[PDB]
Amino acid sequence: NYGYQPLFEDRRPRNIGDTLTIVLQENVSASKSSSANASRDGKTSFGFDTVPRYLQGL
Amino acid sequence: PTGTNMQLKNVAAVMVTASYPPFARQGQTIDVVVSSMGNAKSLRGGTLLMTPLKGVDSQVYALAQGNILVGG
Repeated sequence: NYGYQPLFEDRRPRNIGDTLTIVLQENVSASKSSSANASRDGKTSFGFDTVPRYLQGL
Repeated sequence: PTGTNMQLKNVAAVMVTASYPPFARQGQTIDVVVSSMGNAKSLRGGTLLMTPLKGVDSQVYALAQGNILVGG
């Protein structure tokens, strides 16, 4: 005797020793990315090509 | 052969229900109810072939075979 068995219920595992089908379908995907930047450019100039007389000493 | 077209007209798949009486003994006879299961039209003059009647524990407690009586 295997005990009471439901008639219309779907066949499910209920006790120790019962079998069950596992459909292994795994799809995992993780990603991450980052960046940082900094820039600085500086140019400066001053030139006196021709200096008038009253400015010579300066 | 597995690959063959069988189109019958005189056969109907049926479900048989019965009552197990108190203190039932082997060799005793009981009444059964025969009910069609799919798209059959009538069971007026049919005959029920050897049918094992299972209990809740899925064990055979009776065997059913006979001629059906339908009011009509």
